[PDB]
Amino acid sequence: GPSVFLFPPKPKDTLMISRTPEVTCVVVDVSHEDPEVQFKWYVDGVEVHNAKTKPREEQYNSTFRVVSVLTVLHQDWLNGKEYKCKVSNKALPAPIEKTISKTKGQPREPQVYTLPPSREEMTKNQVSLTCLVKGFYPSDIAVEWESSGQPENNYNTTPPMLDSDGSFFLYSKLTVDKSRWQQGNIFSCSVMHEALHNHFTQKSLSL
Amino acid sequence: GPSVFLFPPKPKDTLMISRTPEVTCVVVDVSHEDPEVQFKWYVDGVEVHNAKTKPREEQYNSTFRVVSVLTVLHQDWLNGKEYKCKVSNKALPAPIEKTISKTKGQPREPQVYTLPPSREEMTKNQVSLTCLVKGFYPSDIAVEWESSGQPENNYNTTPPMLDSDGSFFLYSKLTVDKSRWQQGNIFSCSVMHEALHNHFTQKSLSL
Ligand SMILES: *[C@@H]1O[C@H](CO[C@@H]2O[C@@H](C)[C@@H](O)[C@@H](O)[C@@H]2O)[C@@H](O[C@@H]2O[C@H](CO)[C@@H](O[C@@H]3O[C@H](CO[C@H]4O[C@H](CO)[C@@H](O)[C@H](O)[C@@H]4O[C@@H]4O[C@H](CO)[C@@H](O)[C@H](O)[C@H]4NC(C)=O)[C@@H](O)[C@H](O[C@H]4O[C@H](CO)[C@@H](O)[C@H](O)[C@@H]4O[C@@H]4O[C@H](CO)[C@@H](O)[C@H](O)[C@H]4NC(C)=O)[C@@H]3O)[C@H](O)[C@H]2NC(C)=O)[C@H](O)[C@H]1NC(C)=O
Ligand SMILES: *[C@@H]1O[C@H](CO[C@@H]2O[C@@H](C)[C@@H](O)[C@@H](O)[C@@H]2O)[C@@H](O[C@@H]2O[C@H](CO)[C@@H](O[C@@H]3O[C@H](CO[C@H]4O[C@H](CO)[C@@H](O)[C@H](O)[C@@H]4O[C@@H]4O[C@H](CO)[C@@H](O)[C@H](O)[C@H]4NC(C)=O)[C@@H](O)[C@H](O[C@H]4O[C@H](CO)[C@@H](O)[C@H](O)[C@@H]4O[C@@H]4O[C@H](CO)[C@@H](O)[C@H](O)[C@H]4NC(C)=O)[C@@H]3O)[C@H](O)[C@H]2NC(C)=O)[C@H](O)[C@H]1NC(C)=O
Repeated sequence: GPSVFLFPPKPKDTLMISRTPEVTCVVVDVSHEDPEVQFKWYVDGVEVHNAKTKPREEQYNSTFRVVSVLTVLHQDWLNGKEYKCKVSNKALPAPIEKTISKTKGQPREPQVYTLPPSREEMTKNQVSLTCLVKGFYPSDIAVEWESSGQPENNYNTTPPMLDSDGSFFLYSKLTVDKSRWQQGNIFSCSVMHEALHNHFTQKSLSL
Repeated sequence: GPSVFLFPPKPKDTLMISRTPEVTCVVVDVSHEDPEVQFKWYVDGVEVHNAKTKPREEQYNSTFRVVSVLTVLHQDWLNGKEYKCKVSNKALPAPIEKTISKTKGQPREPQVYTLPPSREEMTKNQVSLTCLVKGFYPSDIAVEWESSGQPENNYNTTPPMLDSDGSFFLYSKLTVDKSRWQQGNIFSCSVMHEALHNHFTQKSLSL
């Protein structure tokens, strides 16, 4: 039979009133022998009906795929409400069911530290600048880099990972050409997360 | 139905002969009535016979997991020989087969740098020493922390991260306490990797 996938809102959508956070329920591998798919949404037990269900799109398997999308309220998601996608189809013996939410626990405030490049990286052409983010819970974050109010292109950010305390941490490595660091250009690590004041902090690094 | 995964040896294991690099074939969702499970292992198309089907256990899934591990040689796995776990079963339609190998690509030597604690981490009790390993390929790697010969225990390690130049990087956060740093203890990041001379180097860090 068919398979269901329940996708959450990207982190930054739930921290800015500017954005629109949503949950996407996706049914894949729907057949022509009955491609009637029915969506029932529930938040925290009680069913909602404010979901927008796109029409079936057949794929190149020769299989149908249906996407229902439910907008959330930022406070709802951050107050840890559970969202149930329920999928009905006359093939399936029993309706498939999915619950989703942010990961249960107590919010823990991240601590950001910026580390200048190691002295030995001076002998190369492009030095690495480091942003360490520690002690945050849950793990959905957002990290990136700006220099003079404008984003920096060349940085990779490692995923979050469970520390010994049960909270998370990460690093992001921004690679700049040796000159821009030498001159004293100020660089800037910004992070977004529920347990920050106004969901935003930023620390800067410069020679 | 019987689903098959096949996991490669541990990085540390292939770079030091003291250890036993092993390829571990794992079958899942094996149901009581047909659990004979064959295994046959092949190397570069041929076949050798130094396998060892270990014992089993049981999850809350009404099913068990047979697990067979094969001993490998350190100069064959690192030379990119393909490894094949045929898993014959009558519960299965047919012989589900699988094949793994070391990732191909000219190995590249890792860059190892040691990041001392940011000034503003000094407010709080514990301090976090950073180690940055970057520019390595393939992604298999092992990092460890030690002080004056004995291994440190309070560290964590990011997974390899694919950068931009097709190299990988990673970080390591060894948490050392207040005064061990501040007194003058030397801490050391040790990296083991395919392309390192003697598959191992080390980098120090004192205040
Ligand atoms: C026939 O084809 C169809 C259609 O596919 C398309 O058309 C064909 C013709 C080909 O061209 C295809 O190449 C083409 O893609 C196939 O349909 C596919 O079906 C598979 C399932 O067999 C689905 O795989 C799952 O993928 C999800 C993640 O999917 C995201 O990322 C994809 C690429 O990165 C992207 O293509 C998807 O659209 C989707 O993208 C996200 O979409 C949301 C909603 O809009 C959006 O908000 C996101 O921003 C967006 N993200 C990105 C990056 O784009 C993955 O989660 C699944 O893995 C889980 O399940 C596995 C077991 O099923 C398990 O082994 C994994 O380890 C993992 O397990 C999960 O683990 C997590 C924690 O890690 C846990 O929380 C979960 O509980 C656990 N899961 C379970 C079930 O327990 C899975 O890999 C494809 O999405 C789907 N393709 C598309 C395009 O949707 C079909 O299979 C083909 N059939 C045959 C027989 O050939
Ligand atoms: C009944 O229970 C068992 C046991 O599960 C455990 O207990 C149950 C009861 C629950 O409590 C679970 O929460 C718990 O996990 C169930 O068995 C599980 O089955 C699922 C899928 O059905 C497996 O997911 C796969 O995961 C592997 C990686 O698994 C490692 O990590 C797991 C956790 O992260 C860990 O639990 C495993 O033990 C395993 O650990 C490894 O063990 C070996 C042993 O020697 C060791 O050497 C390793 O070092 C060690 N590693 C770690 C990190 O621990 C993953 O490989 C699979 O993903 C591939 O395949 C998917 C499709 O099957 C696909 O979605 C993925 O994207 C990915 O696809 C591959 O991608 C590559 C490149 O990306 C591509 O080239 C391939 O073509 C592609 N292959 C495809 C598409 O097929 C997969 O996600 C669980 O691991 C497994 N758990 C255990 C413990 O075995 C069982 O399913 C249950 N039955 C029912 C009916 O529910």
